[PDB]
Amino acid sequence: VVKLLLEHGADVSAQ
Amino acid sequence: VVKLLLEHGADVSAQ
Amino acid sequence: GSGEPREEAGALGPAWDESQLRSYSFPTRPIPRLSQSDPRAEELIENEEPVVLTDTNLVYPALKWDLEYLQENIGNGDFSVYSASTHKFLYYDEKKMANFQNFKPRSNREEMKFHEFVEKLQDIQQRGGEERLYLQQTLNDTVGRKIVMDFLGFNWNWINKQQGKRGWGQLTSNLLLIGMEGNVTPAHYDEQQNFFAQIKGYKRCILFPPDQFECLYPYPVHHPCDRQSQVDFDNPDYERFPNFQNVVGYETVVGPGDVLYIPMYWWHHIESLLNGGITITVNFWYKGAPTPKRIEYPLKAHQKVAIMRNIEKMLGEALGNPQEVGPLLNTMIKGRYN
Amino acid sequence: GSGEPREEAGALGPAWDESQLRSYSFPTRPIPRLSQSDPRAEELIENEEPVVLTDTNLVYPALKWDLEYLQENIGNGDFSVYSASTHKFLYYDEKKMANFQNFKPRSNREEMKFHEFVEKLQDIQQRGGEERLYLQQTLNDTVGRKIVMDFLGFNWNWINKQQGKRGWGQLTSNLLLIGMEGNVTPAHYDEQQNFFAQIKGYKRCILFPPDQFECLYPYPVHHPCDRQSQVDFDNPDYERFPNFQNVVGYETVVGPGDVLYIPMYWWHHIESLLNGGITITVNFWYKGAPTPKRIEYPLKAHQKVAIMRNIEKMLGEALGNPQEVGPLLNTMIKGRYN
Ligand SMILES: O=C(O)CNC(=O)C(=O)O
Ligand SMILES: O=C(O)CNC(=O)C(=O)O
Ligand SMILES: [Zn+2]
Ligand SMILES: [Zn+2]
Repeated sequence: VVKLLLEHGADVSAQ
Repeated sequence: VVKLLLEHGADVSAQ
Repeated sequence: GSGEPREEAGALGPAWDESQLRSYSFPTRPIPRLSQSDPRAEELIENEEPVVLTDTNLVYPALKWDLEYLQENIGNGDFSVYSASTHKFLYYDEKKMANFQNFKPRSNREEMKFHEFVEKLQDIQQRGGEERLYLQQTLNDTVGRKIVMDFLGFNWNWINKQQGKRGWGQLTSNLLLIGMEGNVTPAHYDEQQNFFAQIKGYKRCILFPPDQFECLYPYPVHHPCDRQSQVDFDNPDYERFPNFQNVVGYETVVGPGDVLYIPMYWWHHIESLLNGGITITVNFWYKGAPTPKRIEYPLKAHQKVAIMRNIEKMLGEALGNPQEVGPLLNTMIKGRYN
Repeated sequence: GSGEPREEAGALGPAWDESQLRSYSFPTRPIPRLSQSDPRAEELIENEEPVVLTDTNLVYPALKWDLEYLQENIGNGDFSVYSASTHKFLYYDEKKMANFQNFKPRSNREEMKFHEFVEKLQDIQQRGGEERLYLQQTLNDTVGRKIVMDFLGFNWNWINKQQGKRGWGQLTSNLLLIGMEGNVTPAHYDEQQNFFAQIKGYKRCILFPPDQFECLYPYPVHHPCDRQSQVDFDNPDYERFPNFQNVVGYETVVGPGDVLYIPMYWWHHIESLLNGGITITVNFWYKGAPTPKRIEYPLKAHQKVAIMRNIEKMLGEALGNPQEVGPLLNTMIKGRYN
């Protein structure tokens, strides 16, 4: 639920 | 995911 | 609209006439009136589209019901009765009345015995009172022996078959509704399949399909009026709700013996005809069919509604406060998606 | 802004001067410049607030780096190099370039060997070319023996300690950035903790905290420019992005030996000073600390961003098409939450 909403990716400005 | 979003309650106009 | 007023058997004249219908700013097409034996009606239910069935005999036994008969046999349980100073009975979810304190209801619920309701009804009638009532009670075991005989007399064979054919869930309840003439239950939608059985009096039912969501403007999910339209059908605010000018409805008038199928997630506006006397109805609420394993795209309108509802539910949980749902959502779309 | 231009050791005069900084419509306060031994700096990192550390010796060995030394020892792997006809290098996520075909990039990626880059650099210089380049490559095993000696010479003891103290995840990569003077990486935010180590040249870094989300207007999550601002810092469109007029930034200029801590989810604008020569930087990206068991309310700004991001991600999955995210979201708030 809320924890899942909280969870984040690790995308950076690098292809 | 999408199935969870799809899932619905059963609220009616009755207290 | 509701087509030419049907003619009663025995040359008893028009059941009702146009002057008994309130006036609204939108156009409407008529809902189909078919026989339960008609394959077209079976096609409309299967495609979750409204249809008025004329011969089901669903509540044949209750057709003899009237205030005297019920007061006499309904039993001694409590009956919820809503009060109003206006003809509009907007529904209020009491459990949700904490998230919005800047809110005060226009309809008060009051428990009371059946004979108390009938008598309350009678007092108003003589003292010329403008005050209005609406009894809305779930039918339960605490009812009379005669009423239990009637209930058991309903056409379960036909409805349980529909239940089966559509894959619906269990019957959740049977709401008994007795209201004064002119009474109006404003536009809203329910999360269950509904077989609306008219018993006494006439009711005008205006439905709107699920895809009309953008034109009806439901209150926020956490608001007490969740699932209801914020648009005053009598005085529509086109500045706040522009798309209401694009709303098109399906209409009809049901009487003793008619069964209206109100598909789940379909908007409905119900009004007891002006000067037609009290009205009596009993509905049959069934949980919808479970969500299919394989999701098919494009998604149906009702499914998108289900999604929007969940988003608001999770967001309210995640933020810890429903009041923050709005500001987060706006921040999410301003200059980004709009 | 970046305070009075620091004076070089040995009376070598101001390192840089105001005329080397581009002009913007917003105000800025200066980021703190402290010693890694200063407890105040340890307080700023712990509270995920930017801070420029002046003595870490994080990349002491690389301070001798320059084009000749690298071409000579960087090895023979391929190096991503982006091209631009403008000073702005907007990042493009190629994997996401299918959801938006009405989109064409302003920066082209091109693989090439280090000596090819240096020579490409040189050609432009002589032929007076307005065209610009920006090398951005992750450091990997295919590098020279000397570069491997340098890398190993970085102050791992200090940074691995920070890693430990903050609970961060693993080091995901070290990006090597070599860009021409005047080059600008427009405002955006990364989902990782970053220790930005300046090696050669000067860079102006303007940061904005997470709560400034509403003023920066990031592209939709499914768009190739996800995590970047839609606002042209050179010509801001106040009609589309009104709140950009309320944006306040944190600014600074880093040089050889300075380490800027860019907290995860903090907006950053990086520009190599005008006429300051090429610039060289190596960043250190670490995954953030895991989400704590007990969630504390009110939620932090970065957490709300995380939520908005997921909403858009799930909605895009649920609808089967990112193009429908916008219309569903608008339909959800119009006349309901706004
Ligand atoms: O009968 C009424 O006045 C209102 N009925 C309903 O809203 C219903 O059956 O779903
Ligand atoms: O150095 C640059 O030009 C851009 N750097 C970054 O965006 C970063 O390190 O996160
Ligand atoms: Zn970055
Ligand atoms: Zn209803």
